[PDB]
Amino acid sequence: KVFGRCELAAAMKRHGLDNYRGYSLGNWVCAAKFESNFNSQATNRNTDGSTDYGVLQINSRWWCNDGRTPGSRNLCNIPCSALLSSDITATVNCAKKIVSDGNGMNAWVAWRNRCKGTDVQAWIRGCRL
Repeated sequence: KVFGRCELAAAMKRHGLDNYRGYSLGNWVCAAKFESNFNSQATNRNTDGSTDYGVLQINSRWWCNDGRTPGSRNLCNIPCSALLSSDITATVNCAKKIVSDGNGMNAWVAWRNRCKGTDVQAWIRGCRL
């Protein structure tokens, strides 16, 4: 599913992500834009052989099981394919865990490089929330 900016904003809000761990909605939406272009079906393999899945590109090395990442941890207890669904629930639940992890949203390299320190509020502007 390729989400609309405001559509995703609203779903993420409904799923309790706004201000989750201090990160306003705009951050979440900004990261999803740059991680996957709002496409829930997005996948990207990495050099270590792991793969990133979904709108927030959660990694198969620690977070989800994909059957082909040796030494995977499956911290979120789910198969990676669950992260590609049009329903953002599994993505949201897993993201909550990751962000609570210690480095916050720095966990997401596009966030750190492209969102952090910017006027992220631009990302939910005009939306009806």
